Amino acid sequence: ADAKALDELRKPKFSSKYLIQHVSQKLIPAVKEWEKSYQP
Amino acid sequence: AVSKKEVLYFLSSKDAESSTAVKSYLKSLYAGAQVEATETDASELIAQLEKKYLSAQVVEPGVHNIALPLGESGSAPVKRYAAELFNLGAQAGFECPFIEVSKKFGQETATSETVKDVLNKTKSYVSADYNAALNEVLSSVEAEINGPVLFDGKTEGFKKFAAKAKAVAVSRGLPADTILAYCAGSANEDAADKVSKEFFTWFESAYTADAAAEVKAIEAEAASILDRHLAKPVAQIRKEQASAYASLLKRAETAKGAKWAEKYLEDVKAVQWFDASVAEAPASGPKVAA
Amino acid sequence: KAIVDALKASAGDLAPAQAVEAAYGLALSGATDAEAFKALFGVVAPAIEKAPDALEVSSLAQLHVASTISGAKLPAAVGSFVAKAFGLAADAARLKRSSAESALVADVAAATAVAFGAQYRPEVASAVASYVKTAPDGSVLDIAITKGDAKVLVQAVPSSLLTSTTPAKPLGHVAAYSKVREAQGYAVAVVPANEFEALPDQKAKAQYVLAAIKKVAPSF
Amino acid sequence: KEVYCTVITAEPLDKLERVELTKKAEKFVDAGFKLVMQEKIDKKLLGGFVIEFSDRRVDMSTAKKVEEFNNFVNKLVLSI
Repeated sequence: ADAKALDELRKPKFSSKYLIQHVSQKLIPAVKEWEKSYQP
Repeated sequence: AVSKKEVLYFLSSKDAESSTAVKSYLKSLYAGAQVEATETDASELIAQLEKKYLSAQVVEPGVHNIALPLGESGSAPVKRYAAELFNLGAQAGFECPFIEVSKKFGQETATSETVKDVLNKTKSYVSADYNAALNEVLSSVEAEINGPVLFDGKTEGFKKFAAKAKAVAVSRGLPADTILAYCAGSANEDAADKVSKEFFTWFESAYTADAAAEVKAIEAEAASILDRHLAKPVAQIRKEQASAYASLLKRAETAKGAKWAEKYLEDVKAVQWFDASVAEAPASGPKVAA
Repeated sequence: KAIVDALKASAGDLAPAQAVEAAYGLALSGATDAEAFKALFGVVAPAIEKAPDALEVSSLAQLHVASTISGAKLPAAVGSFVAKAFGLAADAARLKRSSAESALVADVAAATAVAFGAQYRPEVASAVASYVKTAPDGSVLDIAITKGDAKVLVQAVPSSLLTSTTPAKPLGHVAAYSKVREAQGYAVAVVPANEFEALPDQKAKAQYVLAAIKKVAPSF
Repeated sequence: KEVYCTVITAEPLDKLERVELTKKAEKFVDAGFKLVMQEKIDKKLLGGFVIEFSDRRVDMSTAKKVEEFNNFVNKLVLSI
């Protein structure tokens, strides 16, 4: 409860980092399969 | 958990919520777990795209831990701020900014054969009053050639352009002869360090003046945001900022099960812990376990 | 050996991060006094068991270099964990590659493909993709060749791992990486880029790499 | 029983770079027709080949791949 930590309190809070991660978890498997199925 | 390509980007990184992901992974390898094989796959397009989206998970918390030097006097808080962004980009895997934008020029214009095409495929990365100032020099040199200047160097018409393209660069304020003699090297290291110590006084005057120009825009944005806000009545401000706090909690509370939104509401509950911990002992601050 | 005389006696005056850098720089310089390495690892290895996460992974990789070159063994839970952490810190230095080390590895992998016989452009590009076998610790080796049971590894060291003076010999950190890869079953032929990119043509660059492999492992 | 065609590449071809090229181009004609060739150089292409059959064109260049890659990535992140 109270008196949390230091390494829990050192993180910047409302940074993105998990929109970038959520895009990177939905862009990378969806573009790894695009390059293995590609003919012009 | 991590997919091991995150945890390799977070090894030399220094921020908090990544190093507690590394310390939790380094404790798991110590407890008899085997390390995943690093995939030697996903050829050049997917490999350089994962670097784009893994370095931005190192840059994005790192930018938020760098205090801006707003309203400060001196050049040392700007040389602190810029050096914190140098050391942040190095933790995210970037090289020197001189090395990284020169890589961006040769990547955009590997197949530019004319100097008017290299001035229009590297248009986004050059200052526009410098890119235009190289178009009066390209149009002046085009008069004595009356043929398109090629991106050769051995062509005499390129040396007629580079006789006057260098004439702008010194007039812009940047010593082009100390830049060009740095990246060419020298024979003896004694006179290679006379050009190294004159490149790095340009470069330190280069990275400061655009870290300072990035600060003076935030100083002028915050002063125009505040002076737009001091003109309001206090009741308008209290309900304008209560709707924006409500609509942005609501955007993170509709998205349920998503990783970013459940981490968003753990930050709201940790902001409220900071206000509740200061409210218990306000001359000491928040309570840390120590 | 006045320096290693102080290190076997005063290794309680060191933090565990300072004793790793003490043992590593001895093993890089060829120190055989294993009673010093018993002293230096007696600071580190008790600290790793109570906190495995207290040392940074770049210093755990410096310990696996120090415990394999000098050969002084570690505790059974530590010495395998420090062996796993060499696979991490060599992979993280591969992901964050300098793009002159990327352009040199792909230049050496081209010059080691034409050395092994590849007369055409579509023959090298399927060969350099076959050299990227994975290490026994999970790492990635860029140029790994196998003939039966004999393995050679080719190492390229650009300028960042070269000494900044005029003879320009590589630093001790690359013999660190080679002597760990040799203890996994490889023969490391170092290719320094002050010498490799001094060559004028690609076939001369193949005459540099093939001379480098046969002076290390003559079976290839 | 021929097909007149033109291959535009970024570099002049090898003896094996040609032999692998026809075998992939042989399934773009609907027969066992011998596409004869024509050879051209265009360094504006970033390697690969583009084959123009004088009624249709197949662009298997990389400089069309790395722009059709970006058009798919920039379309996909505008959803995510």
